[PDB]
Formats: sequence, structure tokens, C-alpha cells
Amino acid sequence: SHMEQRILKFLEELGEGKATTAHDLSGKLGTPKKEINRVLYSLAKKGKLQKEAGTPPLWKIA
Amino acid sequence: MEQRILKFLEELGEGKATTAHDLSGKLGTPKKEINRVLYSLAKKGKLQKEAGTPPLWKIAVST
RNA sequence: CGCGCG
RNA sequence: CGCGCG
Ligand code: NA
Ligand code: NA
Ligand code: NA
Repeated sequence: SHMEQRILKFLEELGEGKATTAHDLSGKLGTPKKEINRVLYSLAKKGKLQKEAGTPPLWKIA
Repeated sequence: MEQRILKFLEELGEGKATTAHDLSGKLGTPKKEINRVLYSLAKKGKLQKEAGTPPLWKIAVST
């Protein structure tokens, strides 16, 4: 997916083990947070991302 | 509108409750808006939110 | 306030 | 699936 690739690339740019929020991704990638989150939770289900549950949750490459 | 929901849930009958989904259909209002109003009415002590899923809403029993 | 929800 | 979220 186009969006999946953008998100995964953003994270890879940060360096190994680094995490970000949907809030941040939404701003930097110019994409509504609802869409960001739809793709973040999906990727996690596919095992491509790890969610660190919090408020807000943090997301990294799996 | 708060007064619209209160009247409808009043006319539903004594001790009767229904869902936001049901109110949404019956009042021709998006569930989003229905729910915003229900939760605010509960804060105000005018409705009771029953536990469970989907939540049930009824007129508060008052003193 | 965690919200991804169709 | 509970969603009301500004
Ligand atoms: Na409800
Ligand atoms: Na929802
Ligand atoms: Na929300």
C-alpha cells in the first residue's frame, strides 16, 4: 500500500528501535490521523509494526 | 437537541430504555450527534446510562 | 482522550 | 464495536 510504505519509510528514517505517534505521523506526512491509525493498526496485525500501548500509543518497526 | 431526546425517552414508557442506534433511526439524526447529547445529559443527571453493550439509556429516577 | 470504528 | 473525541 502507498500509505503503508510512507509510514514504514518515515520510521526507518529515524533509525532502528525508534518510535513515533499517530499524531506525529499525521502532521509530518500530511494525512488525517484517522487514516494514519487505520494503517498503523493494520500493519501491526500483519506483524510489520509493534504497538507500545500508551496514551498515546507508540509505534515502531516490528 | 437534549429536549427532543428527553421527550422521546419519556414517551417510551416507565422504566423503558433504548440504544443510541435506535434513537438515531427514530429521530433521523446521526448516531454521532445522538451520542454526544446522551453522554452530556447523563453528566447533567437527566439520564441514566445502563451498563453493557450497546449502552441503554433511560430517564433518570429522581428524588 | 486510549479512537483504529466501516 | 463499548465510540461520545471537539
Ligand atoms: Na450509546
Ligand atoms: Na466508533
Ligand atoms: Na476519538
